[PDB]
Amino acid sequence: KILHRLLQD
Amino acid sequence: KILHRLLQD
Amino acid sequence: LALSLTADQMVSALLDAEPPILYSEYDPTRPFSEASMMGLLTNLADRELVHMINWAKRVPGFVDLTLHDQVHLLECAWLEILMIGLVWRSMEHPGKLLFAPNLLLDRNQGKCVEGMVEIFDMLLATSSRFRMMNLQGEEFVCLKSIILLNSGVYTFLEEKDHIHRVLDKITDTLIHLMAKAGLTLQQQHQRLAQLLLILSHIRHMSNKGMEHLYSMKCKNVVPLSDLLLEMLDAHRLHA
Amino acid sequence: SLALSLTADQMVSALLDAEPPILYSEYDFSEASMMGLLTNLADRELVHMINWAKRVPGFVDLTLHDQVHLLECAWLEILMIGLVWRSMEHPGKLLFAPNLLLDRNQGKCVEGMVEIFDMLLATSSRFRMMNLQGEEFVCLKSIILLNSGVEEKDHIHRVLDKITDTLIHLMAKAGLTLQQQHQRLAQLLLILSHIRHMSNKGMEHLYSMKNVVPLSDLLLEMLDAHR
Ligand SMILES: O=S(=O)(Oc1ccccc1F)[C@@H]1C[C@@H]2O[C@H]1C(c1ccc(O)cc1)=C2c1ccc(O)cc1
Ligand SMILES: O=S(=O)(Oc1ccccc1F)[C@@H]1C[C@@H]2O[C@H]1C(c1ccc(O)cc1)=C2c1ccc(O)cc1
Repeated sequence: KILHRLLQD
Repeated sequence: KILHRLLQD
Repeated sequence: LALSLTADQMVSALLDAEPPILYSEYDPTRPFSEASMMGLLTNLADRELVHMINWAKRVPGFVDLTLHDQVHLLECAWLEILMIGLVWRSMEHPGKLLFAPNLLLDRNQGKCVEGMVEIFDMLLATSSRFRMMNLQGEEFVCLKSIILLNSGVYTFLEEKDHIHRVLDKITDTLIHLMAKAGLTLQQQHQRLAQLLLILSHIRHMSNKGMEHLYSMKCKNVVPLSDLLLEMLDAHRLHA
Repeated sequence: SLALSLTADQMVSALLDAEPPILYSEYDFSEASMMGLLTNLADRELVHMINWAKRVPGFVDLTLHDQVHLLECAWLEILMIGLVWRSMEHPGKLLFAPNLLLDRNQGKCVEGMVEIFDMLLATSSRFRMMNLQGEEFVCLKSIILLNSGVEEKDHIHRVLDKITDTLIHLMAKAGLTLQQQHQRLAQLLLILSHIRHMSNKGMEHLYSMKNVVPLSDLLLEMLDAHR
């Protein structure tokens, strides 16, 4: 999911 | 309005 | 004349105004269905509403409002008020919701009705939260009165300021209870915050509950009383 | 860890520096155009919100699962309290963007939106009458993020108590008496109940109108979380 990888930075 | 009535009784 | 009350007098008035614990019309001769389960909850809520109305009249400052304002506050907060009552009497029953002394249900029994187990889990989590915080009965009646006065106040002036004065009084009362309980000053504003943040979750559960109560009505699962219909038709709407 | 060790002023300054920018809309009309601007705006704000959340003390200490959950639950609340905050100095008006200032009549363009607009405006007017300060606002927004979805559970609660301490610190610093401090604190937090209410109702329309306008993939996944 998009939200997941946006947080993972 | 039933609530209206009940608030009076 | 509510603003002339002391803290102890606020508590005593609120404790004495408490509604009774009603029984459900639960019939154990037949198994649960979605309809039969929804019928029990509907019938129970309907009878509790009548007691809620008379309780609301005994809440300091409420009778000072116009009938239109009293109707609005109750229309906005009735399910919240039912729910906080439910989580309160379910505290000493881990993993269960005590709708009535003869109606004690767990989440698996909530699966009988479509989309209800989600609300049941939230209600259970809130009840557990209260149990963990060791919520006192004096604190509970304050919270329930805050819900009545606050939930519909932003959707209203002269007596709008009156409500906020009464709400400030209840705030004073809560702190007083916590101070008398021996909590440090820091602990007092932390606990005040904790209890009030829980009200946001209660609003949340009510909104989600109301949303499904539309659909149950719109799928003709159980007959709703005319009062309950009108309470539901205040929310109601709108999508 | 480090979040629990921050001072009251350090908490304030950390949240102030973490504040997201005020974005413009594409605005230069109909119901599709109205919804189009709002959704495009919200989608760009969501990107900044995610990076803002990572700068809220104690948030990165949480698992990615919990971080996702909290943002899924609170994203519209956060957008809304941001909206009412910048709309404070504009009575009867909603400042979605510096170039997009809307009154309640322009909210009648979309079916069911005027009801939400009125609730937002009333919230904004309530902030105006309380003379809500910027330092208080950033505390309220962080509380919303951490509360609306809540050893992890206890950590979130420990950070929440810290923000409570921060709010009280701000009020004491403002010269408010002890009784005035509790009262104002209660007032602020009860507004979060109304903000939750507005988000629940707004969400209820959004996964209805979701098919009117092109909703971005991120927005759709945030919408789906409430279903
Ligand atoms: O589970 S739900 O949120 O509704 C739903 C119903 C069906 C599917 C999904 C739902 F979310 C609602 C909250 C609590 O259980 C239900 C109920 C109630 C209330 C009114 C009513 O007409 C019917 C039910 C309650 C109650 C809570 C406290 C009480 O003292 C009494 C009842
Ligand atoms: O008015 S509503 O509740 O939506 C509707 C309710 C009823 C009918 C039609 C609606 F559109 C919603 C809250 C606020 O205005 C809309 C919006 C938004 C958000 C996301 C989205 O996909 C669409 C709209 C907001 C926003 C608030 C703050 C912002 O910074 C940006 C936007």
